[PDB]
Amino acid sequence: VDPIADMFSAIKNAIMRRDDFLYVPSSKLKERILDVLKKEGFIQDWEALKGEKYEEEYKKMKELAEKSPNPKMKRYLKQLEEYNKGTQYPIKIYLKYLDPKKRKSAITNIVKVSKGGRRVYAGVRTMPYVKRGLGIAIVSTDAGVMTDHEARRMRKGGEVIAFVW
Repeated sequence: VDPIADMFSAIKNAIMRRDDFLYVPSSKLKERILDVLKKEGFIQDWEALKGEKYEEEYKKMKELAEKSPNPKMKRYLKQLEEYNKGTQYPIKIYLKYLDPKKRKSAITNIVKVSKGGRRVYAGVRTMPYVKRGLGIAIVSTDAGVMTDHEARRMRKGGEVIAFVW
């Protein structure tokens, strides 16, 4: 059960469906990761669906779920509930494509590196490049979650969460 890994999967599938967005369960790590992805231009944006914002959303998809009921729309309702159980809230992720028809995703791939048992930490001197430095590693440092480029600039090491390109 690796939540960060399961988010990468969802993201990828939604992309392959040519979807505009998708929801994922809240997490503070996930949020710092999405913030890297947004900052680097790999996603368009992401929203925390809390307070008044969560209400708004549920109504909308509810409305839409209700007219011309095509499959794969009630799911969002479904999803929108289990993600707000407890102290936790749903994240709405807005996907970025380059072309109007959404055939060219900003994300070519996104893959978990560090995992259970098979941890991957990089030191100051051994901070990896991704795709010749055209992609990114997302790394958890003692100064926050950031790119390999930034970790290097900050002369820091950390756990390598993911490669993205």
